[PDB]
Amino acid sequence: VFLGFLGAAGSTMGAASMTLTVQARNLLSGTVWGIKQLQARVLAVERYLRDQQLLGIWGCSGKLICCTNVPWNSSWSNRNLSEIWDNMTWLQWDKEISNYTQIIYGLLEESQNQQEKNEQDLLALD
Amino acid sequence: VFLGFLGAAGSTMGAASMTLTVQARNLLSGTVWGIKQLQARVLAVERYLRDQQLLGIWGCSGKLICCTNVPWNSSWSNRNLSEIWDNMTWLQWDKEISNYTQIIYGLLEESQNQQEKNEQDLLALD
Amino acid sequence: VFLGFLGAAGSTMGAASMTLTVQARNLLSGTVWGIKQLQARVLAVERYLRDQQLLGIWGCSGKLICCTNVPWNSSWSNRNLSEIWDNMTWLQWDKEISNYTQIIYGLLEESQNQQEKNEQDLLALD
Amino acid sequence: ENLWVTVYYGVPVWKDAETTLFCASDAKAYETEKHNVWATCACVPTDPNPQEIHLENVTEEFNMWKNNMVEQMHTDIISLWDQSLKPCVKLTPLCVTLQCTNVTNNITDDMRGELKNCSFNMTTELRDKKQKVYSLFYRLDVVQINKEYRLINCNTSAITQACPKVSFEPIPIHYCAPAGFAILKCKDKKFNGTGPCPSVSTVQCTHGIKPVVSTQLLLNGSLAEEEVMIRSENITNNAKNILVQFNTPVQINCTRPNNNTRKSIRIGPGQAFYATGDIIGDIRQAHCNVSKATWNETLGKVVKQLRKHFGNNTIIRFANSSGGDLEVTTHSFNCGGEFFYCNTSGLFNSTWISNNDSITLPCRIKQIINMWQRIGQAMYAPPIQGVIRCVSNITGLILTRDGGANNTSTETFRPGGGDMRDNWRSELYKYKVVKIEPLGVAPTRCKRR
Ligand SMILES: *[C@@H]1O[C@H](CO)[C@@H](O[C@@H]2O[C@H](CO)[C@@H](O[C@@H]3O[C@H](CO[C@H]4O[C@H](CO)[C@@H](O)[C@H](O)[C@@H]4O)[C@@H](O)[C@H](O[C@H]4O[C@H](CO)[C@@H](O)[C@H](O)[C@@H]4O[C@H]4O[C@H](CO)[C@@H](O)[C@H](O)[C@@H]4O)[C@@H]3O)[C@H](O)[C@H]2NC(C)=O)[C@H](O)[C@H]1NC(C)=O
Ligand SMILES: *[C@@H]1O[C@H](CO)[C@@H](O[C@@H]2O[C@H](CO)[C@@H](O[C@@H]3O[C@H](CO[C@H]4O[C@H](CO)[C@@H](O)[C@H](O)[C@@H]4O)[C@@H](O)[C@H](O[C@H]4O[C@H](CO)[C@@H](O)[C@H](O)[C@@H]4O)[C@@H]3O)[C@H](O)[C@H]2NC(C)=O)[C@H](O)[C@H]1NC(C)=O
Ligand SMILES: *[C@@H]1O[C@H](CO)[C@@H](O[C@@H]2O[C@H](CO)[C@@H](O[C@@H]3O[C@H](CO[C@H]4O[C@H](CO)[C@@H](O)[C@H](O)[C@@H]4O)[C@@H](O)[C@H](O[C@H]4O[C@H](CO)[C@@H](O)[C@H](O)[C@@H]4O)[C@@H]3O)[C@H](O)[C@H]2NC(C)=O)[C@H](O)[C@H]1NC(C)=O
Ligand SMILES: *[C@@H]1O[C@H](CO)[C@@H](O[C@@H]2O[C@H](CO)[C@@H](O)[C@H](O)[C@H]2NC(C)=O)[C@H](O)[C@H]1NC(C)=O
Ligand SMILES: *[C@@H]1O[C@H](CO)[C@@H](O)[C@H](O)[C@H]1NC(C)=O
Ligand SMILES: *[C@@H]1O[C@H](CO)[C@@H](O)[C@H](O)[C@H]1NC(C)=O
Ligand SMILES: *[C@@H]1O[C@H](CO)[C@@H](O)[C@H](O)[C@H]1NC(C)=O
Ligand SMILES: *[C@@H]1O[C@H](CO)[C@@H](O)[C@H](O)[C@H]1NC(C)=O
Ligand SMILES: *[C@@H]1O[C@H](CO)[C@@H](O)[C@H](O)[C@H]1NC(C)=O
Ligand SMILES: *[C@@H]1O[C@H](CO)[C@@H](O)[C@H](O)[C@H]1NC(C)=O
Ligand SMILES: *[C@@H]1O[C@H](CO)[C@@H](O)[C@H](O)[C@H]1NC(C)=O
Ligand SMILES: *[C@@H]1O[C@H](CO)[C@@H](O)[C@H](O)[C@H]1NC(C)=O
Ligand SMILES: *[C@@H]1O[C@H](CO)[C@@H](O)[C@H](O)[C@H]1NC(C)=O
Ligand SMILES: *[C@@H]1O[C@H](CO)[C@@H](O)[C@H](O)[C@H]1NC(C)=O
Ligand SMILES: *[C@@H]1O[C@H](CO)[C@@H](O)[C@H](O)[C@H]1NC(C)=O
Ligand SMILES: *[C@@H]1O[C@H](CO)[C@@H](O)[C@H](O)[C@H]1NC(C)=O
Ligand SMILES: *[C@@H]1O[C@H](CO)[C@@H](O)[C@H](O)[C@H]1NC(C)=O
Ligand SMILES: *[C@@H]1O[C@H](CO)[C@@H](O)[C@H](O)[C@H]1NC(C)=O
Ligand SMILES: *[C@@H]1O[C@H](CO)[C@@H](O)[C@H](O)[C@H]1NC(C)=O
Ligand SMILES: *[C@@H]1O[C@H](CO)[C@@H](O)[C@H](O)[C@H]1NC(C)=O
Repeated sequence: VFLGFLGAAGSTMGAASMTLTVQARNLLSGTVWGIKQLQARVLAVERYLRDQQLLGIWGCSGKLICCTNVPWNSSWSNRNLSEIWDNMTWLQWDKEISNYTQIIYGLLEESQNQQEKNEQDLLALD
Repeated sequence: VFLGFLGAAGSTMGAASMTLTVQARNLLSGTVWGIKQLQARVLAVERYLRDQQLLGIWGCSGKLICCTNVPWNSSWSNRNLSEIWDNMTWLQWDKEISNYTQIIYGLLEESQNQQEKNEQDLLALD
Repeated sequence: VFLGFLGAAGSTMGAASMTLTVQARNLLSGTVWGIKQLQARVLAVERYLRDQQLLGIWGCSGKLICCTNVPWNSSWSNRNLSEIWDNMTWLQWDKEISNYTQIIYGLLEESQNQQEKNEQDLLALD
Repeated sequence: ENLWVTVYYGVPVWKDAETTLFCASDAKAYETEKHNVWATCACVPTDPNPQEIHLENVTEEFNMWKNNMVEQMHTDIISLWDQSLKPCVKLTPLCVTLQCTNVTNNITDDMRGELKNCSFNMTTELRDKKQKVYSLFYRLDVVQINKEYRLINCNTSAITQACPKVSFEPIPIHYCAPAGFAILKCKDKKFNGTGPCPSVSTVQCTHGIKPVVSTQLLLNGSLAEEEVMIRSENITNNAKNILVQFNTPVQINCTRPNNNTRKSIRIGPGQAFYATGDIIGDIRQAHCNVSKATWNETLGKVVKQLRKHFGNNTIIRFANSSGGDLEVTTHSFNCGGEFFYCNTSGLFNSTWISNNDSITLPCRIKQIINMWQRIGQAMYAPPIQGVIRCVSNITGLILTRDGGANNTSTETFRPGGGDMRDNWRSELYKYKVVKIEPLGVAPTRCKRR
């Protein structure tokens, strides 16, 4: 089944995790009044490289999905495994986690690939 | 400790190697007089993709740090391991190596991933 | 030997495969009449990200060279291994394959990394 | 044994295309300043050490007659002329009745005046009292009306005076291609400019091409190699111009023996018109010298190349223009700011069968011009003080052949021009724009598990 772009918006997060390769595909898409689209598609590629930079400096690089060594803080809406992927949409989840997105981002770019890669540099010399 | 953007500029290279994820984060940052900033953030993203292209064609791709199979030529300011990371700043080091940066770049983009990946092409078929 | 940008244009594909890191380097390069170059370097970076997007959605990502799991259809100019890399230039080859480039592209973006990565998602959960 | 596709990034693969070219004009030309002469204002400085990579084994087909760089350069120079004339003083209140008379001289009746001493009204700085001032205009600039005259461009378009700060001096301009494109250059000594080229090289920026706007005689151009070159899109077609390129330059000297004065009459507030005052010295006409010996050897070397295409044993006769506008029947060019129109009847008056001084040519001077066949913008060239002397190189011709021959073995050639694109085709014949497609797939015995 292929619901299309933004297809599984009202479905659970577990169900919407199957449509990751659909919203990612149509995210980049390949005299005045003609500069209207130029400045827009320039901000479009700046927004794309912005997200790609965040996805790269973290422990992912490989897009779509990646795991991390970060303990899930109970204060970030303490929910259960079966209460998130089978009872909540991505919009409803982002509405709750909007307070802690920047904190987690800081715990992802700094605490991980800056201490993990240096650890590998210490593990790869021997 | 987080000295901030350009924090460890006067610190040793070994100490400044801990602040790699700080200068990399703030490197991209997300009628006339309005095109003044447009042409600037366009050169900003061209400078970013330029460095990312050099970082990609080499044996790195994964940013921050990466190792290479290139012997350190003594003519490139023959210093010791403890005389570089514990007695020299990055500005002072780049001032000396400015003559050989382009040579090393040539020995990194050509000699490595062009002969190494083809070697893997011969090693991955069996 | 370094023939330079577009150096091995008249050489065989096997010989021209050694100069991949040269044409890739000079591909990005870092009031009216000043917007003349602006709109051009914007189309330049759009052409670059277009090729990088095609190179990413396929089974490559790592630039220069990458292998794929696609059987070569004999109808696509049935030539031999030694008759391509040691008897044909890249311009002469692209002149013949121009009909089937879009077909192969379709067999590369859809049939591979859409079925291969989902297979890995099934292989990585156990 | 079964092959597998492999993506290669960075392959020497290009295809013919058209893109947006930018400029380049050294670093010493920017030191010429003088309030931005011609174009060089925000132009990128030319690379001190240009690189030209000779593509060995490469044979590429060029086409000077289907080349887009010519059209781009033409539109670029046109837009340049407009941007150079937008902030200049507009001579809107200059179409007043001109009470003209003969210049102060002493006969004969065959001198036909040429110079007219016009008296007229003018608006001063204030919007009340007028101004009874006089100037000196050429006959090609005025026209009587029923002695009272008027400017020849009244019931055509507007007129703007060229600012005295800028100059019309052709400076070398290197055309360069952005990233992803390249310019191919033919480096063979006998490239008659169409078809496959044996020795092809790649460049980022072309050599210094001076935009010399001229007709009939190609001035300040690139010399040909070995034998003089003859280029035509269709030799059997007598409607297509024949661009001739010389090997040895023909020394030409043009002078203006009328060292003039600039009257700065004030059409305030702010604006100021530069009229022509009295002439200091003798009333002489502008003229151009061509060395008789050089012209003989050049013509005798060209006719020997002309016999290679119209039969070995034929008669080649030279005649001047058939008629039309002044820009086509005369050698139109710019020198020192003035616009000369020289009589080329002493150069194309010959008859060549199968087997010590200077030739002076009468040159007229026009100040109100409408080059590139443009209607809407008439430019008034301000007078230039001092005797103007200029030495140039005749490096090529633009010839046309007469039609409906059938009978007879002789061929007659006359000077032509009009289309200024031909002036650019004489330098862009050895260059062409290509786009790089570095993505190339190819089979080999490689896969993963
Ligand atoms: C093909 O290419 C050739 C080669 O360049 C070119 O010949 C050039 O011809 C032009 C005339 O059209 C020349 O440019 C002028 O030259 C005169 C005379 O030069 C003397 O002065 C210098 C001073 O050091 C001497 O070194 C030199 O040897 C000569 O003795 C200059 O007087 C001109 O200067 C004025 O005119 C310029 C344009 O109008 C101004 O931009 C410049 O600032 C000067 O203006 C000021 O001085 C004026 C002097 O009276 C004054 O009245 C003005 O109001 C203003 O204040 C000018 O430079 C040039 O010399 C020739 N080239 C060479 C190598 O000699 C052809 O023209 C070209 N063909 C075509 C069709 O373009
Ligand atoms: C273009 O045409 C215009 C006219 O439209 C010309 O400009 C005029 O030129 C004439 C010259 O032919 C000028 O006439 C001269 O005026 C001088 C001004 O003197 C003033 O002051 C004296 C007192 O000192 C008064 O007596 C006099 O009336 C003036 O008010 C006179 O001094 C000149 O006289 C001298 O020359 C004549 C020549 O025959 C002698 O007979 C005299 O004895 C004396 O030596 C002379 O009369 C006129 O003033 C100009 N007008 C303007 C508005 O500038 C150009 O000359 C003409 N150019 C060309 C190339 O044809
Ligand atoms: C082309 O036509 C122009 C028309 O403008 C002529 O230019 C004039 O030429 C004359 C003659 O050379 C110049 O007159 C000269 O004036 C000098 C003094 O000028 C300065 O001082 C006065 C005040 O006294 C100021 O107003 C002025 O602005 C200057 O600051 C004299 O010293 C000259 O005499 C010396 O030179 C001559 C040769 O030129 C010698 O015979 C003398 O014995 C003496 O040594 C002279 O009288 C006049 O200044 C010029 N005007 C302008 C605007 O440039 C050109 O001469 C003419 N050229 C040709 C080839 O025909
Ligand atoms: C253009 O003018 C130059 C300069 O006067 C002429 O060159 C001179 O030629 C004579 C005769 O050969 C020599 O004696 C001089 O030494 C030359 N002078 C210079 C500065 O070169 C040239 O012949 C003229 N050409 C034409 C066609 O009139
Ligand atoms: C977890 O949340 C609590 C309370 O909101 C906070 O004290 C703690 O700092 C959080 N953990 C991290 C790693 O930020
Ligand atoms: C389930 O939710 C409760 C209540 O917030 C919490 O105590 C518990 O830690 C959660 N368990 C899991 C597995 O998320
Ligand atoms: C967001 O943070 C604010 C400030 O502490 C708080 O009032 C609000 O309840 C928080 N919302 C969520 C969904 O955590
Ligand atoms: C190292 O530098 C020395 C001296 O400059 C030179 O002899 C040698 O060829 C260089 N080797 C490399 C690999 O750069
Ligand atoms: C120090 O540098 C010298 C000279 O190149 C060399 O002989 C020595 O091995 C180096 N020692 C260390 C510890 O790097
Ligand atoms: C840079 O190279 C130049 C030229 O050989 C030389 O004079 C200078 O000493 C070099 N500087 C360094 C820091 O190597
Ligand atoms: C291979 O090419 C042949 C002939 O054009 C065609 O019949 C067949 O469908 C093609 N197969 C594939 C997989 O492209
Ligand atoms: C060589 O070409 C023949 C004839 O088309 C074909 O049978 C064979 O598979 C080809 N072999 C290779 C290695 O390409
Ligand atoms: C391209 O396809 C067309 C139409 O099928 C055909 O006429 C032509 O021969 C083909 N050329 C190549 C090089 O495959
Ligand atoms: C000059 O004067 C003569 C004599 O009156 C006259 O015939 C002629 O029209 C005037 N103008 C010219 C340009 O000769
Ligand atoms: C303008 O021309 C008229 C012609 O009718 C004349 O009477 C007058 O003197 C001229 N000049 C001035 C300043 O009015
Ligand atoms: C022109 O040169 C040709 C060829 O050498 C010749 O026959 C002729 O007499 C020359 N003309 C003059 C006027 O010298
Ligand atoms: C050509 O020269 C003749 C002299 O015989 C002259 O009468 C005629 O006007 C000239 N034609 C052109 C177009 O120059
Ligand atoms: C050009 O010169 C010839 C010969 O003197 C002459 O017959 C002709 O009328 C002139 N052309 C013009 C337009 O003056
Ligand atoms: C052309 O040359 C011939 C031969 O010298 C001469 O008789 C004729 O008058 C010339 N034509 C012109 C317009 O000078
Ligand atoms: C023009 O020709 C003369 C005469 O040989 C030469 O000195 C000069 O350099 C030439 N100008 C060029 C080629 O731009």
